[PDB]
Amino acid sequence: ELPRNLEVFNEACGHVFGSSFNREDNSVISDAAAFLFKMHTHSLDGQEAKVLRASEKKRERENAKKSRKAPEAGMRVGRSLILTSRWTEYCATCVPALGSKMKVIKASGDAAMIQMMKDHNSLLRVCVRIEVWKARYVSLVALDERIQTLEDAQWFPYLSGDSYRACPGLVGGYFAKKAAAGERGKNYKKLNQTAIIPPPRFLIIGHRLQIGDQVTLRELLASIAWGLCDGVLAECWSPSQGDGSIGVVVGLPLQATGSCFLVVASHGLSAIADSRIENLLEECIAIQKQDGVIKCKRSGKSLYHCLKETAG
Amino acid sequence: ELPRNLEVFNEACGHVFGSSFNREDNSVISDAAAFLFKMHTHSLDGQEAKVLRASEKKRERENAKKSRKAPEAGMRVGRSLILTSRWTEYCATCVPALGSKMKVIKASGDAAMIQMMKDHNSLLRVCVRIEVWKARYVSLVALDERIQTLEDAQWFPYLSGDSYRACPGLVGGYFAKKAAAGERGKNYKKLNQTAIIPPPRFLIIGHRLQIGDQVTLRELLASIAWGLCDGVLAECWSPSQGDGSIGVVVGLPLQATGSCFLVVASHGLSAIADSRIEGTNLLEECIAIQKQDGVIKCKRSGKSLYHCLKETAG
Amino acid sequence: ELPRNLEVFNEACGHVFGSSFNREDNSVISDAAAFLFKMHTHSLDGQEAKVLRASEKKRERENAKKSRKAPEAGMRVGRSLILTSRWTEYCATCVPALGSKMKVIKASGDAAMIQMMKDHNSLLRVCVRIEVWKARYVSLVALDERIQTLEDAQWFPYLSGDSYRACPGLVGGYFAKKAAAGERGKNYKKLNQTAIIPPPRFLIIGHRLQIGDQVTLRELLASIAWGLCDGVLAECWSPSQGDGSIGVVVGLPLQATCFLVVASHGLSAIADSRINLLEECIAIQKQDGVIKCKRSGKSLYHCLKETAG
Amino acid sequence: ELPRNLEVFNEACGHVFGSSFNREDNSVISDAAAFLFKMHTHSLDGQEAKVLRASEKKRERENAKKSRKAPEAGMRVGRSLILTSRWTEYCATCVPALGSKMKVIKASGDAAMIQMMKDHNSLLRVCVRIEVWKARYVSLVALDERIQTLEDAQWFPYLSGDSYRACPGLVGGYFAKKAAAGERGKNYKKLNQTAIIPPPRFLIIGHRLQIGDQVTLRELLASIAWGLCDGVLAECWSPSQGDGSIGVVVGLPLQATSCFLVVASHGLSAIADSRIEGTNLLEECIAIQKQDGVIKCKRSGKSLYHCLKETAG
Amino acid sequence: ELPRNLEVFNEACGHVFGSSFNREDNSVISDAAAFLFKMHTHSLDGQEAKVLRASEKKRERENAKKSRKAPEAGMRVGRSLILTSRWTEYCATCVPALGSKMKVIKASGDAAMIQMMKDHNSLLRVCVRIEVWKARYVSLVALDERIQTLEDAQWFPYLSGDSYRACPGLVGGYFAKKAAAGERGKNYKKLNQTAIIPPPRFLIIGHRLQIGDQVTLRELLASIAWGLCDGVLAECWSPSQGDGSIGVVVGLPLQATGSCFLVVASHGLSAIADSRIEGTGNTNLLEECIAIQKQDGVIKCKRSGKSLYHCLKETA
Amino acid sequence: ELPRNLEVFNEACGHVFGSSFNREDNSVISDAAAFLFKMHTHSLDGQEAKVLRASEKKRERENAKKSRKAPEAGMRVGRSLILTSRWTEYCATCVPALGSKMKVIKASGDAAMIQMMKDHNSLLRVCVRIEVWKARYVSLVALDERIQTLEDAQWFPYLSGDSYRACPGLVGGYFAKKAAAGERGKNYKKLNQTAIIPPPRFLIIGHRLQIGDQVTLRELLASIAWGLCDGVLAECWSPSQGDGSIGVVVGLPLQATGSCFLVVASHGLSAIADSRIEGTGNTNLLEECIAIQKQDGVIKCKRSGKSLYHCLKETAG
RNA sequence: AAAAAAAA
RNA sequence: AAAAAAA
RNA sequence: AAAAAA
RNA sequence: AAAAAAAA
RNA sequence: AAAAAAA
RNA sequence: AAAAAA
Repeated sequence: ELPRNLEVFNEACGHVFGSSFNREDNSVISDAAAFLFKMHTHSLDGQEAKVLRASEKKRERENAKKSRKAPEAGMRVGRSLILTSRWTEYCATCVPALGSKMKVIKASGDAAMIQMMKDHNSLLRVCVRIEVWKARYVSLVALDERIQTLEDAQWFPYLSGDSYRACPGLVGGYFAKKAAAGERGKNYKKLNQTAIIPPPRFLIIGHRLQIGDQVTLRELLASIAWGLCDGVLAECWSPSQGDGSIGVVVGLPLQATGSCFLVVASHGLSAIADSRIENLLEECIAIQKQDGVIKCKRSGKSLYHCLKETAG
Repeated sequence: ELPRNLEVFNEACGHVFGSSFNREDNSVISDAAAFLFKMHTHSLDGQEAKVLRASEKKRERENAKKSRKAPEAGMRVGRSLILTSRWTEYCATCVPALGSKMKVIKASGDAAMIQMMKDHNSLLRVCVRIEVWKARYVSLVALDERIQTLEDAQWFPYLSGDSYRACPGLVGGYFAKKAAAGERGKNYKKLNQTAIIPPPRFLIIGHRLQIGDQVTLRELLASIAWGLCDGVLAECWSPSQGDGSIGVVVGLPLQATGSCFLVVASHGLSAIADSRIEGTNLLEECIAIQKQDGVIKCKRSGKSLYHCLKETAG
Repeated sequence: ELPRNLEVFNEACGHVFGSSFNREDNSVISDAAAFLFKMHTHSLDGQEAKVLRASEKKRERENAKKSRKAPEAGMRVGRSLILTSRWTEYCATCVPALGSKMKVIKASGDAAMIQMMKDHNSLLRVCVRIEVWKARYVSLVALDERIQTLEDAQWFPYLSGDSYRACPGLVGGYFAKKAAAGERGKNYKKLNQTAIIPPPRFLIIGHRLQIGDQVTLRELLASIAWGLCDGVLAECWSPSQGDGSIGVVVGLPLQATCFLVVASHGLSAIADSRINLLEECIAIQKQDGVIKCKRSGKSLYHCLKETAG
Repeated sequence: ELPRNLEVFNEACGHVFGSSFNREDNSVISDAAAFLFKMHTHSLDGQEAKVLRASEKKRERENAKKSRKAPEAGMRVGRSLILTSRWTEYCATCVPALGSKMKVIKASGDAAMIQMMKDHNSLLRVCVRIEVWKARYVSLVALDERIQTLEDAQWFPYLSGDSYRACPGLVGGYFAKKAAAGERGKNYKKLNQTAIIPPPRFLIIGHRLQIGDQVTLRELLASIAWGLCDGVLAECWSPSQGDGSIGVVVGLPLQATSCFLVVASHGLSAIADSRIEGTNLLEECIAIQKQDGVIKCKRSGKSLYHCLKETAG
Repeated sequence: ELPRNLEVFNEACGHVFGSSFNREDNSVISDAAAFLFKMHTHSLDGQEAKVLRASEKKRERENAKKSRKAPEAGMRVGRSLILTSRWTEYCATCVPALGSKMKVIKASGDAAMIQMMKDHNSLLRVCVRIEVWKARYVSLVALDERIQTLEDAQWFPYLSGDSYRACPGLVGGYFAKKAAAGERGKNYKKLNQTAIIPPPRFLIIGHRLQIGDQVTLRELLASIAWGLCDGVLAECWSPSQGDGSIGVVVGLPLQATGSCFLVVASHGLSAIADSRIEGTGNTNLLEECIAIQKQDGVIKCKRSGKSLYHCLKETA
Repeated sequence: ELPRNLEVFNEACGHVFGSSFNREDNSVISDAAAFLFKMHTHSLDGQEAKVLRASEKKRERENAKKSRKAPEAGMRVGRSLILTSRWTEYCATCVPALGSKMKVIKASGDAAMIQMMKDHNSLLRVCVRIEVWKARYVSLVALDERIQTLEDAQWFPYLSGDSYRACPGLVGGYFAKKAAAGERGKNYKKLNQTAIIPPPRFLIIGHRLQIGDQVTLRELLASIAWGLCDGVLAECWSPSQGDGSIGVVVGLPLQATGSCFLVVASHGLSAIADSRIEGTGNTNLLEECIAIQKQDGVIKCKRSGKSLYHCLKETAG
């Protein structure tokens, strides 16, 4: 009785990869989601060409991609995924045609086309959620070449335009910089670099990440934070008997998705730019435990650096 | 014996919502006020299209709105409001035609048309006041996405153009920023983010917020402030016996709006940013609360009302 | 008896308001000056539309004003100013046509038209001076919502562009800000925010403000300063016998532009040798002589508010 | 008895002002020097228009000056200076023609013309020195609106380009700023902002300012400093018996116009000042050389202008 | 059994330098590598002229270079290298024609030309690795004139345009400054001033720099650092018995590339622009350490604070 | 016996000045060198004007110079230098024509002209070395008004464009400021303010400065430093027996050039902008030392913390 | 502290 | 409190 | 000291 | 930590 | 590690 | 003083 959102993704994965798609390995699920996302975005070889307003270089690249041979059944996409003959039929029948707009489909009134468009949008959202989680997981041990300063580190992950479009609440990069550094409409969403995302093996089955489920330290760290978040977050994971690279979640930080500490001048008071700093290493984070909420002092070192130092 | 301003609002609400309109619920009154504001602004489906100078996208949107089916009797507007069959008549007779200007109505000399225009203006003012109070109430627990820095929070609330037009002194957002960041005429009003707006249940009956009236903490906080104001304002409320989410107002802050203590440099004298400060612990600042006995100075807390509510939630 | 400017203003006000113009009330004089400035600036209804380079939004307003009926005889102006039946003739005769420029009139060579343009310019200057004085007077007991910081106060008063053009040195506002920001030439005049302006009842008569004149505190303060100026300027006033309402002037401020100590002979420089701001003093020139009065450190408006409480 | 410069100045002023020229009033001498500078600079009405490379706006003013009638005999100059009927003859005879250059005169070989040009140059130098002294004297009790920051005060006084040309090392202003910012050759001179300049009544006589001279406090301060200088320099004066108005000079400041920098070299660190290394500014001292000897007087930390203002209040 | 990359370089060096190319001297290998780099980039006299968009001065220089007599067999290039007569044939057959782009070669489908272009590009990469190592080795005792402040010292090595084209990750200078001070594509590589480059006598045989091989202190320091890096890196070397200017590598620094000390704000915490300096107020920079990978394991060694250039000078 | 440069310089000076040219007086050699540098740059009267891209005022100046009669035979130069009647022949022969460029001469292929141009370039280098040495010697007892702050003293000496073209590594001033500010190619040379330049009586002879040479304090200091350089360098001298005016050199400072104290960040460390000042907070510069190399060895001598001009002023009082 | 490039 | 008046 | 010279 | 709209 | 690509 | 002139 899973939601249609995850049912669509499971059906797509089964149809495109057959039995080679393991629903337990996070790398396998992430690779499958990435391939499905690039298929639904008309980015694979032999797919439609993006030549609406393409420049000379972009036009030539799109022409080469369209002319390039499309993937064939038996091709290796990743490390444990093999395409099936049904992938072509799934692409032809499920992937909406390039440039399709939901308004036109709704006006046409075709129930099948509307359902296909809705499923495509849901699949894009799920794929980009998984891809953001995988970007966090990757950055935990191998940062990007662009991240040099806090001005750069404020916009992670550096995903492509389609990734920003699908889940602009979570995605960042260049397009999030463009949006934030510009006019903001009523439907403008803020970049939640630390919004919770269950691990893909949990996501594709709809499980809600919670206390008491078996996961790895890297899994939880790439779930609730990313490479450059503070190291205190590691306290949300506890190794089990014998460790073995598998433990259990002991809590989840509060105030994860949002934050605000401004106090405007009012009734003769003075405005405060930050209630906290109004000691820096003495800051604490609230963790929700089975017993209740507790305060844990920060460590002052990034999760990336802390993991590097604790590697050995 | 209510003023015509509130009488018009009550009559319109009754006509448009039958008995489904509850006058004791703040949320229901806010929903009714918003619906009336959008109806009188020609924003509902099937109403006149705003195509005087609309751009391509705006022209298309207005045409679609005009072609869209208008609301029908029995439609659910919110959670506890149901439109009546009489609503169409009120929309046809009490809503001024699109583009109507009070100057032309007054020149015509039609008493009925002049009265209709005045009633429409008063209804717009009341609805915008209710809208501002509701925005304050919502912001108490859910801050706006666009509020990231003090620069952004200085223009709260972010309401539409009609909202600023009706009550420029209470409405912020883009239009208040445009007005302040530009030429200011004699008839220029300064945004009062802390203007005391009684809860809609009190506003629609003419009751003036004061000491000794039963309200909720969120109600008082929204009426006298919004989410990002300092938490010391919570001192203005006091729970009654048994709490029960209902208490009583024990005071109202002073200096809610307005004087200037600047001293410009002249005749060799140096400029002074503040006459009082002349002579940087910001947490030692105090607010003047007008209690039943008298004015009392209460130290500031340093945490905004939103953060204080979040921390004290549980 | 009177210079050309004051005589022209007196003639204009007498012609336009008849006997309803009181020559001893500052408020009435200010209202008459404002109305005359509006008439001479083509700001009244039924006058020529300003369309030379106006934007369509401005052209709409200009056409609306042109189509609107002109003021009728007997119309109430301000409080106690009533238009005479002959105001239209004065408007048609003494008001140069829209767009008139002194160069074109001089090229024409008509002495009468040149004198008319000179009278128009003098009337504009006098009316703008009266407007500046009235703005100072209003600011004394009415804070400007626009002025919220020292930067805002630096450009007081905020008058129309015509006011700046007539009196660039006495009018601040947006156009003074633009002139200061933009390129500066010989004709650039800095905003003299504290230039002494005699009260309207004195300005029209040609009596320069001095010591001993029987003036009210508020009008004197408006003459020498405005609301946000330091309260110590109140020392320039003294109540007359029996208090009442009108006092006497005992002195005037000595405007000045410095406690610097330049580095020399190995000595380091000093930005301000006295450095407390409250220890500052102002030189008030009285009949006996100049005396240094310690600054009150409080705004003049707030001093007036406290003394009236 | 007198050098060529002072004799030339005395002759010129006597010829131009007759007996109305007082030889013991600093203000009168300053006004006469200013008028002579204007005359020899062709700055008076009816003199040659400066059009060599003038802009049309400047050519308009030059033409207006040329057309304007020249000053008449008996005209009141300053306060107590009256032009003589023979001033026109002196202006025609002793003022070199506009554009005159020493190279051309030397090429001509006329000894009289060479002497005339030399006297003109000396008169210009003397007049500009007197003008600088008068500017210092005025700044003592009259603040300049232009000066608002130490950068502005770094170029006091603000005199004309002719003044800078006559005495580049004593005149500041726009042209001194141009020279400092611009190229600096072997001929470049720095602005000696506090150079000792004897009062005009002494300068024309040739009496070098020294200890014991009966001078007024204001005029002495102008001689050794100007308005914005520190008040400690007032120690260089002493009221005479019975106070009155004229006192005596007891000493003179030292270092009125060295460098203690030590640049980095051979792995050492640069030093901004050898003395300071080891910082309260008010602790500084100035070496006043007196008749008995040099004494270090603690700085007052206050402006000379405001010291006079407070002692006058 | 060397990779194609190093086999191409060995073949080219042999063909162009006969027996005079000694494969055990770092100076000789570096000189031959620079000569081959300037031959394959068409910079020698008598080669094609770079006149696609050349300015007047550049056009004149290229015309003069083209007109200038080309080197002749037996010419001395360096100190211990002499050209052979075959060099003309090699330059004629192996050097891709001026302006030749890999895309056109691949499109033409000619296997020989594709292999030639691949060989030329791999040779450029090897020669530029050699050139960067030589720049480090030189800069241990004779700093560049352009290096004055950390802003200037941050873009070492200052190598020409083709040097940056071949190896963006290691080569710096004007083009690295340009690339970093501009838009950063996805295929953007960060300048790794302390990337580990084996000495050329090791690079042209595939040996990987590790613990327990004999090198010279300057060799090790210019392999893993340069003149203005901190002096503590000398701890990676240990002299052998009798010194003799030949010792051994006793470690290699950790965290050579990819060091990031930021901590972004999150979950109600304040962002930190640098983990180290923040602390509480104790800004002792001389108390920091570097992690060295010894045979036993990782150890932390306190920094010395004096650049390698200055330390080598003082200990000379 | 002597390299090409010094031989050329001696030959040219002997030709121009006859026997009035003293070979052992530094001031005389410096004056003759300055005059020769003026002659070979076409800066003397009666020589070709520089009008290639000259501004109108520059064109007028050059035309006035050209119209001005050239110096006559026997004309005095400096103090004890007198021109010979053969100076015109040398000026006409050995002075390359204005605008001469080595590339054109090489294209001509004339060995005589090529050698003439090479000798001219070497003469310019020697004359500019002597010019910089004399500028230092002047700054030891006569401070410059143009130098007021360390930013101003950072560009000493202020010499004309030719003095920069001939010796970029020693000659500072406006052109060095321009070169440092502008683009820096591979040929860029940094202003070695305290390079070692043997005195003219030694430079023309070619005897490199070393320990044991009999030299006066002032000329030694102008050799290894200038007026505003720290006084500790005076330790490189010692009065000879019986005091007198000439002593001996006991050593020379080390780190004369190429001093860099930066330490870039690396391997997780924090960058430094200067090794010296960092320490722990104590910025006492008076505790710094300079390494003076002597015959016995290198000794670290504590800095005096006072300018050489000031040290010489005090020792002379 | 060798040669070849090469004016505000 | 009366008057005026959109991305 | 002298010689240049908005 | 939902429905609507929508590239260098 | 594979791909693309000068003042 | 006079002349310019959102």
